[PDB]
Amino acid sequence: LTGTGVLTESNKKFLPFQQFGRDIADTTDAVRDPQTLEILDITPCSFGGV
Amino acid sequence: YFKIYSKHTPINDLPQGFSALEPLVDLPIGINITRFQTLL
Repeated sequence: LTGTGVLTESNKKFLPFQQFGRDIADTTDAVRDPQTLEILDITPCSFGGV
Repeated sequence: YFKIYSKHTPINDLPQGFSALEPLVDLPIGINITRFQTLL
């Protein structure tokens, strides 16, 4: 899963079998570290029209 | 290919109300199952 974002460790209640989660757009919202039980939210890096 | 999903739950005839089953097992063993039996 290649991407870019602010990786924030997060309170999202993943069940033990759940490896990652999705937003309404079907984009990835959060992942589990493949070396740790920690769940990381993937917020998009800040954006805005100038 | 093969799966198990399950839940263990309290009761007071299979009841009304609602429940949700987590996976436990997921196997590419490719068994052509068409029949089964239970062990006590």
